[PDB]
Amino acid sequence: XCFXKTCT
Ligand SMILES: O=C([O-])C(=O)[O-]
Repeated sequence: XCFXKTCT
């Protein structure tokens, strides 16, 4: 999904 200030 997403993490911190990035999403994948
Ligand atoms: O958890 C995740 O998928 C990431 O940090 O990209």
